[PDB]
Parts: sequence; structure tokens; C-alpha cells
Amino acid sequence: PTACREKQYLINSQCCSLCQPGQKLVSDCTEFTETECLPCGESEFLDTWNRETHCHQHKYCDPNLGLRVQQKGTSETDTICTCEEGWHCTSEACESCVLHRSCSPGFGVKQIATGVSDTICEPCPVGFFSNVSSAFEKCHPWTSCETKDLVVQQAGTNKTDVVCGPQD
Amino acid sequence: GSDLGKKLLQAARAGQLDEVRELLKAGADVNAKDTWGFTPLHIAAESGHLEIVEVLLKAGADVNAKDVQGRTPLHIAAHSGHLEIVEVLLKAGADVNAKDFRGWTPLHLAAWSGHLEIVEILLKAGADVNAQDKSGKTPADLAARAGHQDIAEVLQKAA
Ligand code: NA
Repeated sequence: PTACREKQYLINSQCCSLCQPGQKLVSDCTEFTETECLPCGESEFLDTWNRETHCHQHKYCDPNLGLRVQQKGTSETDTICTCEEGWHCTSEACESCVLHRSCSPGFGVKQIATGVSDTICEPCPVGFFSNVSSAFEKCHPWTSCETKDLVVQQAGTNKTDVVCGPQD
Repeated sequence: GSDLGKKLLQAARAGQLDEVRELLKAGADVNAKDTWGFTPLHIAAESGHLEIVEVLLKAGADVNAKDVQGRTPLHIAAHSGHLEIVEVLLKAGADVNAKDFRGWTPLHLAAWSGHLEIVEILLKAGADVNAQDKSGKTPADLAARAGHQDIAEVLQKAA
């Protein structure tokens, strides 16, 4: 059994309170006074009982890594970051973000990006195409030449529409 | 056996509500004291375990039990910033003007640590704003020395 309790410390024959979560130590207790503690600053935090002389700074949410502030910290909790709109988490931890990619020509959007997932792209199957690099555009169907009383003069691809033309 | 007293103290530190209930039912001393004169009630008051505090009061814990520094559970709860625990201790008959070994009341401790809402509740429950410690200092004097202006102002105005 130590000379003081778990949430205390010993100095000059006195059992002084540790500082509480959200406070840092300025001055030791004495016979005449309990421990002098000072609240953490507004952009600072300390989550534990302590004898530390500085608080932790709230986390910076760097715009240059695609982050914004989801939720401002408190005197006992850190700031929480999330991805900017148009960006998604690099991994489950979400320590940085990456811009949503575009489906290249030949490929179309199957599922649009969110803050936790990149764009899911599919190769344009037969009867469909995509001639743009885009993060929104689905595969579009090939033009029906026969609705216009024309024939297929040039075949469609994953990347190009059919070119219609007259019969021979 | 006072084995059960030591087990009850550990359960209350660990916040293990189910272990507290089952140790009480086994005939543990509710007022078991550790080396520093902390009861289970003092420990729960410090760690902010409200359900443990209420179950300890219901089983007959001494609301005004003093530790080796003369701190009651109200001193501890007030010092530590646990508002709901302070309210519950007051309902259960805690002495609002009980003095520790420095002559600090719970109001002194709340003022010193910047717990405004706890200051307001203690005043409503009849705390002595003019209470002096062994060095002559009031709660207002403490709040001002600690830089808690807001609380210093309330205490000057309650005087
Ligand atoms: Na595309």
C-alpha cells in the first residue's frame, strides 16, 4: 500500500490530488491548498487524471489530404476528421483521403463513389458504350440504326457509338 | 471475512456493478475502508460510477464517512466534477458544509476545480459561501486564485 491513493501523488509529506481529465498541473498541493490545475485551452485536450504540464493539441484535419473536421474536440476528447465531398478514405482508419476516380472510355459507372468507397466501374458490355472519362456517367446503349431505316455502317465498340448509313 | 471488503473495494474501482451487487448479497461490509480511508462510496464518487453509488446507498453506506484527510464522498464527488453523484449524495443526507483537514468544504473544492454547475447545486442545498478554510480563504477566494472568474462572480453575488 503506497503512501497515497491511485488518484493522488506524494510530495512534501502531503497526498495531493492528481489533475482531472480536461486539466493540467500548474502547482503542487500544500498543507494549505489542494493541487493547482488549469483547464486545457479551447483547442486542447487531456483525457486522463494526470500531473502533466501541457495538454494535447486537438488533431489538425488537413485539407491537402482531403480531410475536413467532422466534430470539434472537447477538453477531454480529440477532434474527429472525415473526408471532404468528392474524396473517399484511403483505408478503414481514414487518416487521409483520395479523389474519386473516373471510369475511363470503354467503362461506365456501376456504383457512384461515397465518402467510404471509390467509384465502381464496369467494362461496357455489348450494345453499350462510354466515350468519356467520368465519375458519374453510366454505360449508354448503342443507337438502333433500324429504327431510323438505316444499317450499321461502322460497328459500335465499348468506346464508340454505331455510325448508321444507307443500304447497299 | 474482510476478504469480501477488499473484493468490494476493487469491484467499485473497476466499475463492475454486477460484482458489487453479488458481494453485497454475500455479506460484504458496505463501509469497508482501504488504507487511505476510502469506502466503496468514496471510490465510486471519484470514478463517476452513478449506478454503483445508488446501490451502495440503498445497502446502507455511510453518506458522511470520512477518509484519512477528512473528505466525505460529497467532497470527492464535488472535487471530481460528478454532478449527478453530488445531487444523489445530497438527497441521501450528505453534510453540505463538512470540513476536511484543510477546512475545505465541498463548495471550496468545486470552486477550486472550476465546476460551476456543482457550485450552483451546492448553494441551492445551503452551502456556506462565507466558510473559511484554515488559511482564511473562502470559496470565492479560491475560484479567483484558480482563474475561475465565472464562479468567483457567482460566489461574490451569492454573498
Ligand atoms: Na466512362
